[PDB]
Amino acid sequence: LPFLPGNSFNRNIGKERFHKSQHWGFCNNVRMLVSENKPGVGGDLLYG
Amino acid sequence: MRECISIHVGQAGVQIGNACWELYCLEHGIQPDGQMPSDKTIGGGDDSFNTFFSETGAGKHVPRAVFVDLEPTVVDEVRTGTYRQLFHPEQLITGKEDAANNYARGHYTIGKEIVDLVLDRIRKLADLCTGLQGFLIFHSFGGGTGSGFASLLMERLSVDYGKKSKLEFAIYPAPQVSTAVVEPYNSILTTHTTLEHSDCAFMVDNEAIYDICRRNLDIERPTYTNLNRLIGQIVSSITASLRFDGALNVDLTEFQTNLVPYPRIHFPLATYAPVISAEKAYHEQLSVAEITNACFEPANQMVKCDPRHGKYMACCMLYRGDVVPKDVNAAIATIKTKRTIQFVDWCPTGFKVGINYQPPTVVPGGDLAKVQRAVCMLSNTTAIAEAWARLDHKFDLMYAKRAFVHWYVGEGMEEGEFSEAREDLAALEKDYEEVGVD
Amino acid sequence: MREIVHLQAGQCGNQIGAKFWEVISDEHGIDPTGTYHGDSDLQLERINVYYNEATGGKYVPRAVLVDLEPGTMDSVRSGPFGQIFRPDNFVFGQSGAGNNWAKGHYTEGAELVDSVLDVVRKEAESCDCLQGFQLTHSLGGGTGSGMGTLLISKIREEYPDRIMNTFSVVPSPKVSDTVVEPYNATLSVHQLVENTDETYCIDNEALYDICFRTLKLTTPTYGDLNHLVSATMSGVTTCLRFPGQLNADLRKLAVNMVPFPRLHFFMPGFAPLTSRGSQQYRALTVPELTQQMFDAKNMMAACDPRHGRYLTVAAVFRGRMSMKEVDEQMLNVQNKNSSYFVEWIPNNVKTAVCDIPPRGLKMSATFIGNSTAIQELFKRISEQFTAMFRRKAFLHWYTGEGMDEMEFTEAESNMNDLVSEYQQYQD
Amino acid sequence: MREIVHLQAGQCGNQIGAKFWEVISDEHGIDPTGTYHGDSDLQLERINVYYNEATGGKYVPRAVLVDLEPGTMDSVRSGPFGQIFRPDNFVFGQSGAGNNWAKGHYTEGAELVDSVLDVVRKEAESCDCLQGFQLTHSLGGGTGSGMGTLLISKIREEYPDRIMNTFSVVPSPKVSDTVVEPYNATLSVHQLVENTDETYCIDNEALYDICFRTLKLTTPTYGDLNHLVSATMSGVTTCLRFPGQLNADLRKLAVNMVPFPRLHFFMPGFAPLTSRGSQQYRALTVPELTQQMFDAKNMMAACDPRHGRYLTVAAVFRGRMSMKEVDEQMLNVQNKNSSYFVEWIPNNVKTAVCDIPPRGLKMSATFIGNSTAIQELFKRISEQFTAMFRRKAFLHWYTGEGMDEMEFTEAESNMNDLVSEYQQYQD
Amino acid sequence: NYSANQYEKAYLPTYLQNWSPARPTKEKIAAHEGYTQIIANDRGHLLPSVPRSKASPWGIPPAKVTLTARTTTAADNLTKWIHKNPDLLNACNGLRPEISGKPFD
Amino acid sequence: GCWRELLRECKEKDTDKQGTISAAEFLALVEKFKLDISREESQQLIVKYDLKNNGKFAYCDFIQSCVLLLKAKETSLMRRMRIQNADKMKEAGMETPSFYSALLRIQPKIVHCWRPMRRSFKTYDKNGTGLLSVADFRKVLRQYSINLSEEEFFHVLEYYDKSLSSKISYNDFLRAFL
Amino acid sequence: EPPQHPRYTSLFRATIKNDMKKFKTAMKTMGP
Ligand SMILES: Nc1nc2c(ncn2[C@@H]2O[C@H](COP(=O)(O)OP(=O)(O)OP(=O)(O)O)[C@@H](O)[C@H]2O)c(=O)[nH]1
Ligand SMILES: Nc1nc2c(ncn2[C@@H]2O[C@H](COP(=O)(O)OP(=O)(O)OP(=O)(O)O)[C@@H](O)[C@H]2O)c(=O)[nH]1
Ligand SMILES: Nc1nc2c(ncn2[C@@H]2O[C@H](COP(=O)(O)OP(=O)(O)OP(=O)(O)O)[C@@H](O)[C@H]2O)c(=O)[nH]1
Repeated sequence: LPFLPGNSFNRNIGKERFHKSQHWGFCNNVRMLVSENKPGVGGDLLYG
Repeated sequence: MRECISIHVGQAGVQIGNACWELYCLEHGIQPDGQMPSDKTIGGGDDSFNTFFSETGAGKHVPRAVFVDLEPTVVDEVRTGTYRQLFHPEQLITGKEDAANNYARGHYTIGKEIVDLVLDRIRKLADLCTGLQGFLIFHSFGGGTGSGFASLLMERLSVDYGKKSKLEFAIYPAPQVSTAVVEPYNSILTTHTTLEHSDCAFMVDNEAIYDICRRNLDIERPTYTNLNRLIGQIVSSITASLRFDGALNVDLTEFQTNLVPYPRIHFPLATYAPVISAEKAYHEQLSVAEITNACFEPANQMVKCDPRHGKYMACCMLYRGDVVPKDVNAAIATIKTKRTIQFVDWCPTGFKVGINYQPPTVVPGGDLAKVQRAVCMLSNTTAIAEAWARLDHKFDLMYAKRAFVHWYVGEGMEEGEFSEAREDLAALEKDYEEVGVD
Repeated sequence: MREIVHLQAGQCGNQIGAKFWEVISDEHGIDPTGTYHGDSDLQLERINVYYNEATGGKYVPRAVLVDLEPGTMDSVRSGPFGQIFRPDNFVFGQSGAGNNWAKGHYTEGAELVDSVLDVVRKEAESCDCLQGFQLTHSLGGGTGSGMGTLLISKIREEYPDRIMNTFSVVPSPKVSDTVVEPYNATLSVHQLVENTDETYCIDNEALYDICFRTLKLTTPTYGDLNHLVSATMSGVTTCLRFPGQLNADLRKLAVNMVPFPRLHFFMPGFAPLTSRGSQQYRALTVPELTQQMFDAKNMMAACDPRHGRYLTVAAVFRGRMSMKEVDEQMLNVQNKNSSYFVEWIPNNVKTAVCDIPPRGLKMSATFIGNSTAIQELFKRISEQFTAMFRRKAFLHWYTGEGMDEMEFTEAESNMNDLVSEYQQYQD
Repeated sequence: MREIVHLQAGQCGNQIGAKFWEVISDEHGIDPTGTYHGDSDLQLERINVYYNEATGGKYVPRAVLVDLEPGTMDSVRSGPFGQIFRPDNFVFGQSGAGNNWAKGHYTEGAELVDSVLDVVRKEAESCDCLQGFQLTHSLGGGTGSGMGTLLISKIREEYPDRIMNTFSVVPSPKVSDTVVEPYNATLSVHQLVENTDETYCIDNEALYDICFRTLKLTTPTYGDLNHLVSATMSGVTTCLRFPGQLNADLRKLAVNMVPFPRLHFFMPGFAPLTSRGSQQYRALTVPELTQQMFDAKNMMAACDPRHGRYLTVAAVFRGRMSMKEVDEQMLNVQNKNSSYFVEWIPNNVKTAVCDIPPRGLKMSATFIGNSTAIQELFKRISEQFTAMFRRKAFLHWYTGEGMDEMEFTEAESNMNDLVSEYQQYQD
Repeated sequence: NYSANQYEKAYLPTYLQNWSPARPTKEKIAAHEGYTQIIANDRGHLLPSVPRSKASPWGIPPAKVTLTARTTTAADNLTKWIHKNPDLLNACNGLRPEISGKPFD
Repeated sequence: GCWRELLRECKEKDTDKQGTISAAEFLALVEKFKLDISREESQQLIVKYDLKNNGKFAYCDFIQSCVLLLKAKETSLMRRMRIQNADKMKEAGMETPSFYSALLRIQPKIVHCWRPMRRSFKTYDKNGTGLLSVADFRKVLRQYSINLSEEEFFHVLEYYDKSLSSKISYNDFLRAFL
Repeated sequence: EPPQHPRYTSLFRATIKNDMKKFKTAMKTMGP
């Protein structure tokens, strides 16, 4: 199936881990993204 | 970032705080030692705990709460407990002398020389933190040490820090049960002192906590452990928005701005619908519709109030678990059509929905149910003035015969402060009437 | 050549853009990594309307994300196409909104407008010549109203010669969640009518009804709601990027769409929404398209002008059609629907056809409407203020922010105007 | 081209259209799946009179189903040809009726007439030029009487230019099961005579006797009764779909049928009905066809016109017949009973011959009759109304709905006016 | 507390299973001119001048019947036997039944 | 015509400023058009307006006081009521609608499109803070077809100004007609 | 002063103005 409207079928199966991290932050007195290595929702791997 | 600090004043307010922290470590899998397994979550203190615990390079999750008490008995006991290695020794403030249920004894006699030490703690906690949305004040109006000592500290933290929120949680006095006849004295004393500073004060009553215990949980003989388990779940639910995300995320600032209509009165009531026995959950089914009725069923409110005698202003529901927008919006539409639900006409809208994907879990050796769909119901209605109205005639009779005054005038007060609080209260009821007059 | 730079505002727009931008990339066939897979020359040529070039065949989106809450932007960064979005373009603040219009309009906006203006002008100088700008936010959105009303004002003097497209969603009339949500609306729309030239009005209840009416699938995701509006907003942009004998400029459109200056609010219309069996139970023909295009159910914005009458109508057709079926169906819909339109203007039909079909369906279309159905909207909006400003509920905050009751009074007097304007012109 | 859109009304018509349409599908040779099997050409061109085109050679029926009780449709939908019927065309209500006419005419129809009107005008615009509409319903059928009387009152002003065919079954004279059934009848007929242009009259007791007479199969299914009658409307519609020198238009027929406006009620007549052994004991000859065609036992509608006289007669002949045999047989019957006709008009015979025989038999015919045999019908009910409106039994319900006796007083003399009329012209 | 527009089928007791009609609603308003002044101070305290519903709300024999044909004397009593009960005529979910019937001769 | 006809009723009569219109002959206007004023009220009017500017009835105040003049505020948004107090308090040229007959001319223009002229003022970057340059006020007036003469200008300067140039606030101008 | 040319009614006002309005069955059709 293509990505057409109504064809979006979410992965709604058992999802018990839902932890969130803080990919971005502030530090010192400027603002940036905190250390790149970060798991996602429930420990998700990033892109590559 | 997104973090807050908890305070537990009074030996009544300490054991409930321990249970909350005991609850908190389970959902994070905190070992009692203070360290995780070989799994990697430690660092400079940045993960789900970063809002709750301080697990620095030392590797020990440090709870962001300060326990203050005036008697060494119970406070040392937790220092000899199971998680005491987690806790900071002099964060667990102790005292050597009590206030003897006297508001002013804790407010004047001992409180002066201890708050400065406490003021050292908060600033040394203030420097390390970053986001500091607000505070979690756990106390009790009829506090032998909770009442008086909290009043001074909340004053001092208000004047130096007035740019951030402060969340108050106290056991409401039992309407028909009195373990102390002086408890009303300081209770009105506490209320009048806190009216001009406090942001959001939430009350609870143990009698109804026991009432629900044998109603659906079917325990004729529960314990504080169960009682603290329920309230610890309650504060856990409200902190899920902090600790998780959901379909939409909300913050205490949104709560305060939207819950309180007008100044002074900031006294909402909490309710949690999926309170059911394990077996009753076993062969039955849960969905938004029925839990919405149960949380709106008048006997499920934890305070001795009839909503049919009052009228609604604020209503807030926090759906933690597996829910969808379709049924809930359809469901809440039904209540808007309901006739018994008598909101004040000033607000066509008085509902605040929070959706959280995470199903609440069970605690080992616990008594709760298997919650997939959860909702914590925070609401404010006009049916509350009866409790204060119960207090004043309770208060006025003993004041008329000035019972126990010789203690208070004996150790350094006069009737002026006791005089002022009553018209402060008398203002409340007529204001409560005038606001009830739509 | 002429380009468009986008602004992502408010948390809805964070969800809106994420779905909208993945649609564009997947429509044009760029992989999530960014290495375009050359399959269509026309999309290869007309990528410069919206994207610039990075090294190694990377088509950097010319959109700007602004927010205050990291978790939303952390999530979308972890979303399917956060990698194609720029931390350079990730601008946000160190503050919590409180869903407060005034804080994001006077307090928090002051120290962030400087940087965001730098970001856009850097993007503005990066490109050659813009048509204008399009804006995704909500009118009932707590901070999106706060930022946008500030930004639109600043852009007005900055570039008063461009298109200030605004895309906002009308919150649910029956159910508002936020109780100060109305207050935010009149605060915003007061400046919006002053500053905007185009405004899309969208409501979620119709979206639930349409998912009810044609999606058939009971429980959707809000992303699917984003997914359909992203399709609609893409259709109006297909004109610009795609060939075919259709004139694409929004100014081309707006001058044919706007008879008088105060007309900024418009309703959309879309093409086949199909059910499980009707995919093979539909004879795909322009007449039954034209029927479905003009359906009291097919609308999604506010409600049927069945209450009122029709001022201006413009329909864009995307696929392999011909000038005659649109003409005769226009004649059909003319003879069938003639006097419902205002006798003020006859033949106010505006038709364009995009010969390039979408990827997945062939005979498709989009409709944009300006009829006399917005009265009920700000009529609906009217009462609660007169109800809640009757007793200034939840007002001590805004006075604490430094606001006055007076500012509301011109805002409502401004809308009290537009009620008569919509009334007097049509009635 | 001229086409027809069908209407399913009442739970009786729920059987009919299913049986009515399946015969047509089998007649035209469409499989239950819906893929036409090209075997006869003439059915291939002339299917568009009733059907539209669906993708993959599928012929969508142009009929509209409406009811209240969900169990009926599910059985129909689960029928052998429920698949060919459209979920879009499935319009219905969220209520049970209680078999109450006023509820189905004032209470429940309120929120459904809007929807059904949209569906039909969607179908009406889906087609170019209609001859009119035909309706399957009952006069003694509660929900059908409530719904149909509403729509026939409506479908007149929008389309006062089309054929408003009505197909209604008369309940059993001896017993009506439903006791409020006459109350439903008197209300329905009052509007019916005002609104309709054609009305078929059908009774089940005759069908029961016919089973005893020629079917001889003791225990039939009520579907067989539906299958028997479906042949009757099929034959009158074979005129339109099939070639052959016969003029087919029902208006062409009706003008030859209706001498005066209030003549809406007509009786049918069908051709060879053959018993167990007589299939090869019968020499299929137009004489014995004409003999059996004009038999008082072959009469099936209400009762024997032997009691009265004959106003107008029309027989359509389906098969390989010719100008001659229909002529002298018409001459034979004219000479047979010349006095049984009315001296008002001579040569009241109207003949049409369809050269295309049915699939299953070669020699066939269909007769429609208008005689003076309806007096006994409304005379019979007349005493019932006088007896039961004598002291208003079971009336508190209708006053609860809002009814009052003035509507009964107005309706009754309308029928009484027709009694004098039907009497006066012939007697 | 208003009724919505157009799509007026998605919110009815058809889903509520309501057996006492919720509340009368409408879609209409006279164009309200008015500065919408404030007549409260900090509490919804009406300025003593401005009027309100002055303490009107502050905080079995009745049944749905058609008189139909039951002896008038009994029928006359029933009407009184329905009414004169403001404890079931005024407020608190609505408390008001209906009535019908027709007289005698 | 509570504004137009009553204005036109006086414009039929012709005399000089102070001699507005004879009370006896203003009663001749009463017979020319019967007035909603009660008979007892009718008698005071001929003597409650002859007290100023000769025994001649003062339509100068009367006509405008009834409809044109409203020197107060309202509960119900008299088409704007912006809050403003700049030009009215000083008012060296105190209200004199005979001297200020331009008010009789301009109300027709403002009853037409008061809101666009109400809009027009703030469109000149007024900042919503008060007054706006007089010459800018001059050009806004004529540009919206409100042609006002130099002698009429001199008057409104006396009315909406006391000491020096000033910048005549928008609503402070508006509420005169509004 | 140029007098506006008397608008010549080569039908129009009579027909084509009324012909546009006459072949119109609107105010009716999608639904009330
Ligand atoms: N917050 C809280 N209250 C409790 C608990 N158990 C009982 N209570 C009630 O809370 C009240 C305790 O107040 P206080 O006695 O003044 O507590 P205190 O000020 O810390 O000083 P003490 O006299 O030493 O207890 C009692 O009267 C009980 O009714 C509990 O576990 N937590
Ligand atoms: N993202 C998102 N927004 C929603 C959804 N449903 C309703 N909304 C509303 O859409 C509005 C637009 O979001 P934003 O413009 O980002 O809001 P904001 O100004 O940042 O502040 P808030 O409105 O308080 O959230 C929000 O206010 C929500 O109330 C949803 O499912 N997703
Ligand atoms: N479907 C069906 N209908 C039958 C059958 N036998 C008799 N009928 C009659 O057909 C009549 C017409 O059906 P409808 O017009 O749909 O009736 P209704 O409006 O649903 O209400 P009722 O007539 O009370 O059933 C009914 O009143 C039945 O009495 C049968 O075997 N099948």
